[PDB]
Amino acid sequence: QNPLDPDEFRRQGHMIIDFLADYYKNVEKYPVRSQVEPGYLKKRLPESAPYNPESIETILEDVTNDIIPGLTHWQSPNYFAYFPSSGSIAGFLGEMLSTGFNVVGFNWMSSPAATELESIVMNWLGQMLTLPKSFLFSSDGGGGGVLQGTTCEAILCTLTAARDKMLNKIGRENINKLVVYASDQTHCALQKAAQIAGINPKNVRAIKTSKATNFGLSPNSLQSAILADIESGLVPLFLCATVGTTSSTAVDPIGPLCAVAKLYGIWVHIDAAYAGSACICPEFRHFIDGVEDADSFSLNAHKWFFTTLDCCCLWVKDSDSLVKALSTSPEYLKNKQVIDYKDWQIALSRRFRSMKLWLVLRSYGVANLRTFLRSHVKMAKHFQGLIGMDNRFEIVVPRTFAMVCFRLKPTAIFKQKIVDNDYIEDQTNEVNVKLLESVNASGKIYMTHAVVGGVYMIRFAVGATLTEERHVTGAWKVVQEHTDAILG
Amino acid sequence: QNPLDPDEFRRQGHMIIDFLADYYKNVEKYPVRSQVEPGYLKKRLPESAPYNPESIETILEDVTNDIIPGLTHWQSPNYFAYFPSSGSIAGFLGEMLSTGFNVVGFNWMSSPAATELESIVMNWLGQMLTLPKSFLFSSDGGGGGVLQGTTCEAILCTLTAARDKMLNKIGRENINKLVVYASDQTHCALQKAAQIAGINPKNVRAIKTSKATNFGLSPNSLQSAILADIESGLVPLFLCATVGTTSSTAVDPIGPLCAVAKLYGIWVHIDAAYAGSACICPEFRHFIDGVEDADSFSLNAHKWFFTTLDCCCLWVKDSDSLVKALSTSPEYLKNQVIDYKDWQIALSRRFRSMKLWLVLRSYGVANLRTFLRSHVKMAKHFQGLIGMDNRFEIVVPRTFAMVCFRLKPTAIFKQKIVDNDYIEDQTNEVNVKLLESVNASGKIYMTHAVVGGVYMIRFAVGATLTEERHVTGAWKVVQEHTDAILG
Ligand SMILES: Cc1ncc(COP(=O)(O)O)c(CN[C@@H](Cc2ccc(O)cc2)C(=O)O)c1O
Ligand SMILES: N[C@@H](Cc1ccc(O)cc1)C(=O)O
Repeated sequence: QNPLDPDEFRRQGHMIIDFLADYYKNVEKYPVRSQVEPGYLKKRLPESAPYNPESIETILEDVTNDIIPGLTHWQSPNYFAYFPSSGSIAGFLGEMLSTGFNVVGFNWMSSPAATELESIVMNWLGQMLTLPKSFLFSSDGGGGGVLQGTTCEAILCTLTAARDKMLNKIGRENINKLVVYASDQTHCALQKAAQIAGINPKNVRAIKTSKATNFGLSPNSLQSAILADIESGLVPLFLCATVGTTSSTAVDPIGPLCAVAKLYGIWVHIDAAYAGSACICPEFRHFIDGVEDADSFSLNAHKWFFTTLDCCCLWVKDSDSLVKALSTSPEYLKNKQVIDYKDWQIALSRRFRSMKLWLVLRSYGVANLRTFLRSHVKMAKHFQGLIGMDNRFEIVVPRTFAMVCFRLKPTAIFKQKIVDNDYIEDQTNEVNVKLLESVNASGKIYMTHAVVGGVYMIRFAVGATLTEERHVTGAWKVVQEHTDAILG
Repeated sequence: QNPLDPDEFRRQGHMIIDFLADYYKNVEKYPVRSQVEPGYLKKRLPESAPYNPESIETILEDVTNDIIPGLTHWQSPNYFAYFPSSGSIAGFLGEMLSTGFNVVGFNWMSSPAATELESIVMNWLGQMLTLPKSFLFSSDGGGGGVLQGTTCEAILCTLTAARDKMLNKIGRENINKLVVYASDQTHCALQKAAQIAGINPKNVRAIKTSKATNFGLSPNSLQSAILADIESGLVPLFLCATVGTTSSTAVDPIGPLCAVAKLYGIWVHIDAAYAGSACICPEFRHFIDGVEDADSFSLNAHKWFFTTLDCCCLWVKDSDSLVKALSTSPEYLKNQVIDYKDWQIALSRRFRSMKLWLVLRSYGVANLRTFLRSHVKMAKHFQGLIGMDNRFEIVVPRTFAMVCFRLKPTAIFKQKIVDNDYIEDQTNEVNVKLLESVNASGKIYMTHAVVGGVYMIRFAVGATLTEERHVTGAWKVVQEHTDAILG
């Protein structure tokens, strides 16, 4: 009858829960990387909507037969690609409570709980991160934090804030002279955000890094680029320093970076999308030292903090700049020192995201969360040791968190006393391409690659919530079998 | 043990299904608009995270005692504020499946099903809307559609596409001469997009509208604006025409607006966030006549299409512009298909096509039409109830399922004098009092609008749980509070 019948809700919801419990019980059974051909689904499904209803049972049969073959199982214990899609029972339950309530929190009045819980919970997490008080919500009133969907949106919001702060002082006609700084390892979330914000594409500086800094941004290189831009009559605006780059999880030195930036009034945003969460543990916190000298800081709680997709956390030292850049107060939504979160982000409508984070924190506790992260790190260390037992491979850059970067060495295919050169390195790159593709095609595990300084290398990024030690051991076994077979 | 243990997952998920089923069974009892004081919740929760774990039973108890009181119940059958937060069992189940797979679909490779099902379902819905083929996916590989979070994101995307397509021709130094046209009813989501995209604030025209066109944008006003801007040496760029404005669900006339725009190469985006869904019914398709002469089209399926929050559908005639303005080619995501990362803002995508797929499959075209028609019918009934009471008037015509009404000036002025500014101000104050009294009762919730100076009350009916009796009881509450204010 009604699409929100409570009893039908109970029934079908129980059905879907059983379905997902089965899926988690069975996921290790599928090939990690989808093995379908492009366009398979367009062929297997109808071309128009149904006129009459269809049973939920039918739709679930179709989910099993048609959808799942087309999934890359990010939550498989044998998923090691990109960065983890960190999920959890608590995260799922928080998402489902938010979707059940289905409220729209664009201002305080549309649901006081959404806004106030988000404030409380961001303070919680930021305190766990031991962020400086200048970034948290002061009860005596400055700083503050907000939940957004993605890192790209957080960078876009802080970039727009910086842009408007500067152009209000010097005049919009300088918009095409504004310069954004990052490293050549910096995630594309930055150049996309710069494009959308109207920064001229000639003024996004991907500063060159090298093995001498383990591909972190050199402060001397940043200062040279800044001085060149000043000499050309341009306007330095924004630096995006990164903790845990996508390629090799390199780590930028935030302290000296901000020290250079303050010399020129540059806004500094800290992209710690993946690695940020590890900083709740005392032994990892040093990676974000100097954050106190930066202007904004973000992490992706869905990459390594079990929330489920999606939940990016953005803390700012000067929330008024966010608000001023993004604010619009029409009359339909005006109908007191409250927070209107629509003025902190892109979207007007907002999802009750604080629920996921709240439920994760409460269900597991700081101790168990730290244990989870340390489990991932210990598994990565174990993988690196296994590699250390095979002189055919090397570690290309130091393991900073739970990602290991490795490759077959040149001496694994060139049995000669010849000095390295470009051709030898290219052929080594080729055999590593071949090895990774063979492994992925097996379907037993899934890893992605990255090129740093011309060296092509394989990333083992362990963090899937279901992963256990045996999956690490088995993954190494698979790499070794495919190595043996490729090298005869 | 494991934070994703399947047994514990099954147990706590069943518990949560039951908790939410009880919520829907009992939601009618809470005051619709939240009644808590600002700062209420901080007082009740700890100021730091817990070091030890906490039972899900305890968390659920805290949700009942601490969270729900701070909710404004968008899904109460007596909620008629803003526009509906339209949901359904099917949408909830689609979101469940999405979150349970928890896959990121920035690549096709990162989960072909996400990408392909999104394309298929956008075709389905565009076909139900009778969108021109120029807006849908060619089976042979022209146009196409993408799911997103909000209408603001859709407008930001199309505006970025138009901006970059223009500046690629004339040079980025002209960014400060690009003009964006809208009506003075146009949702602020457009002004925000213009600010973000670098459009100069002096160059967003909020063209004035009057009761003469029921506050729809007039082609002659738009053309005067565009000509004046051309005379100033500015560069007209982008028009946002709205079908179903927030304030009074006015309807800009897409046809002649596009005819004016095409004379100047202006990109036309059709914002149909709320009313767009209604066009899956034949009798409503006329509201988007001339969409074929436009450049992009969007609606919010979470407003009037039962998907759950959130889902905004955006179609375009030229996806190449979208991709060329939003494209990035990075080395970390490679080793002919759609890569939707180049169609929207973020790299990460939610498996959003599952919500829409489940809604369409679970209900059907016929039943969805009947749902929307029921909302429209309840709105007609509320309008007739108003008609039975000569203290009230209908300020503008009902286009969809929202009725805009007010206490007439003759309800508070016995005098037989010609209307003037003071009388209208006092009538506004009376209607303010009426709306705030109604809303503070907690029994129902409506929001206000101001069109051409006149302050009026919106009855926007479309919550999934609303029945005829809720409409009737809403009118009873309005009349009781009116008598209490007058006699
Ligand atoms: C014409 C138009 N465009 C856009 C929007 C909203 O754009 P976003 O996707 O960025 O949110 C609205 C509704 N605006 C109201 C009403 C509303 C009602 C229900 C919802 O689920 C969402 C919004 C509001 O957001 O305040 C609108 O009427
Ligand atoms: N953004 C990540 C992919 C990713 C996103 C979200 C996740 O939860 C996990 C991984 C990348 O570029 O590699």
